[PDB]
Amino acid sequence: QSMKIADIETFANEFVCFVKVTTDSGETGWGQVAPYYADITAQVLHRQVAPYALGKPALDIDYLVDIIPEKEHKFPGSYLRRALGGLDTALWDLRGRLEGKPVCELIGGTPGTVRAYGSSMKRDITPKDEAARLSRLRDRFGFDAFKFRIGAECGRGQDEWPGRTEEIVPTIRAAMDDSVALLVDANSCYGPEQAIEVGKMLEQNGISHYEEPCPYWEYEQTQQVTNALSIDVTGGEQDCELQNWRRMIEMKAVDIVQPDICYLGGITRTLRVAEMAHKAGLPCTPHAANLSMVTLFTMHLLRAIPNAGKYLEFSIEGEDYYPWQDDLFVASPYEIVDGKATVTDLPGWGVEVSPTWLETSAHQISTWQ
Amino acid sequence: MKIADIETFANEFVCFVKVTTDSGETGWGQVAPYYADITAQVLHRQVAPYALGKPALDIDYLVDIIPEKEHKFPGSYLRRALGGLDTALWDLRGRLEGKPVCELIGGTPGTVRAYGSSMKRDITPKDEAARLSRLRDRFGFDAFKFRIGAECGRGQDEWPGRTEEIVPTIRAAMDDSVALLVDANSCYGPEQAIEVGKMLEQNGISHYEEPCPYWEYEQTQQVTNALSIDVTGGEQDCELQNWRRMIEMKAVDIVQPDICYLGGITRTLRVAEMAHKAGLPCTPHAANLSMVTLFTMHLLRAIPNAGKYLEFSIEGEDYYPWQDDLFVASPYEIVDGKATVTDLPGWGVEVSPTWLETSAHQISTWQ
Ligand SMILES: [Mg+2]
Ligand SMILES: [Mg+2]
Repeated sequence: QSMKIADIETFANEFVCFVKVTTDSGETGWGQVAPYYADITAQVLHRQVAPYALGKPALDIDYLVDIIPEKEHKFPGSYLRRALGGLDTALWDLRGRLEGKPVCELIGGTPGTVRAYGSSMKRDITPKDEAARLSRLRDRFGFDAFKFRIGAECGRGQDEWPGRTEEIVPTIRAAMDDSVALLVDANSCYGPEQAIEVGKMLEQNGISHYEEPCPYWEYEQTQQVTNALSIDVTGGEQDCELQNWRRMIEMKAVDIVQPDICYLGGITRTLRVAEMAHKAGLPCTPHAANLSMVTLFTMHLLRAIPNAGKYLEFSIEGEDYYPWQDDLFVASPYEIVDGKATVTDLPGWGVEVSPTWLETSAHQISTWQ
Repeated sequence: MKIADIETFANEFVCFVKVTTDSGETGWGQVAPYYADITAQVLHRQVAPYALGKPALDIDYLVDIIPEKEHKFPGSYLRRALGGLDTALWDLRGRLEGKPVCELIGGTPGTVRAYGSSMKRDITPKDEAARLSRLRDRFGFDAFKFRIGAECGRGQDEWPGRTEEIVPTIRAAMDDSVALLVDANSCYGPEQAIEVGKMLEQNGISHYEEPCPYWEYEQTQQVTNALSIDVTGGEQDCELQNWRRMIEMKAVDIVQPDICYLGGITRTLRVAEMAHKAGLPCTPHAANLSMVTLFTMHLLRAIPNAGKYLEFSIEGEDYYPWQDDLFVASPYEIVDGKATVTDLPGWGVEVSPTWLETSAHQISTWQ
């Protein structure tokens, strides 16, 4: 008898939901679904994911991740994939713990360090404040790459306020030495013509990464931008469907692919996207926008994949922006030294969810009958 | 007129939506069936905050902007919740103007030819032949759809030989004036799909629905290109950019959006219009007798490229126990094989108070 999945448990609040899997012999692993409306994701997982997993071989993640999107074929898109990513990440943890190895080792890497870029999420902050803040971060933690925001999120061509973009790009560049890589993200702001003009201005100021210039669901628009520019154009964080990834990569719509491990549905599906990209010659620089487990999943992936991109996205926002990210874990795995994060040799994900966070969570369980 | 309150009334299968304006006018619609109590929570948390306080008559603004406000949730549930709001706002306008929804969208009250649509793979070919003959005798249907293959079957039939037998068995049981349609529900790869479709063509079948994984447009396109029988699809497609591509590709002969899975009337009319420009008929998917069949009836009374018939589920209580007693007066009477859109304002139905009383209710109110 191979180990079977006996119980699937969730521990949630509106923001974050952890997933705990237990086998019929008592071994466990912990994962997490995508943050945001996590309490709803939890319900989807019990209702639409768990019925297909209970009683199944616990080590056969490929079966589950392959079959459940077809069992629930009337539900294409985000919520199902978010729920599946919780089960997948918990199962990889379970395996790591069984084998006594970190997830990066199971998927072909080794523990060690990863270059991080400090990622700013605010469009609210003035250019001068953002330059100040990033400079202080560079001094304190040693970051040698940063990402800041331009345009307005799905802004249909409009900036956050008049002139913010023209100001911020050279203000940050001025504050930072040429040894510091600068990245920007437009959050689907521009049509292609405008996106190209903005991109030529980025190229005048030593910016090296241009993320989501156009509505992300319009591949042709993005492809027009990639083709017209020299700056690397990057995208993919909201793309949760493998057939969509195959199409984006066939079209070479971007220079760099940026799946989000939780939005895409877990490590297994992310590894398939990274391989598709590797076959086409494209680096994979995953999206990780907060300090829930999404960052640590990404750290393990970047230690492993042959076409890992240049750095880990590492959110530098504090408690005003992500108050729900504080005290998720017994010990933070996110200490940065000399601009680098570290994957340790601890088994599985190598973290423990805070008992203080768990006491107050909404718990739900599905058990194999 | 502004949207003051958005209410849902749900169980696990069906959730109705009631919108009230700040001057007290109301309209009723429905989200897509299934996990409907999860869809209700999505509606309150991710749709209603963008609608409260907004002009009640401007449905275009809402259905256009909400998918962008919630761009982190591409896919089904957001769209299911949006269709609840859209259909209730169309009923509200219909009631305000004293007109059925079909008149608001350029059509007229009247009849629609229906096809009796079987959902079962369980049933033997002879039993399906018997049940359908009986339905033709009783109700006058002159078209039927039945199932072949297995749902998302990866090339396997429901049991060996079911498909080879059912196709000629139903064709032999039905007068030549009865049209026969099939649905493979994503069973086949293209090569197998072509071989099956060559058999359908030789056996008087005239409509071949979803031969391949719906998500693989190039596979379906290969089948459409190899066959003479009309290939059809679209019921799970809820993204307009995906519809654009499907149509531009001519991946199918006939598009079959589902008004509720796609996100309501305004969005389905955009799809229908994209199809009309590419010269494709639109024969929407409607698989149960919740309000989705009545929405489709009004759309087919109005759209210039309406396909041949309305999909009309012929399943009973054993398959859809949850659809009984939804409405005070059923809009679903069939005479001589046809459904009827009446001149009653809006959708022309009222949700049963007996169903409402046991529903789970939730409200979002403009502050
Ligand atoms: Mg981004
Ligand atoms: Mg169908």
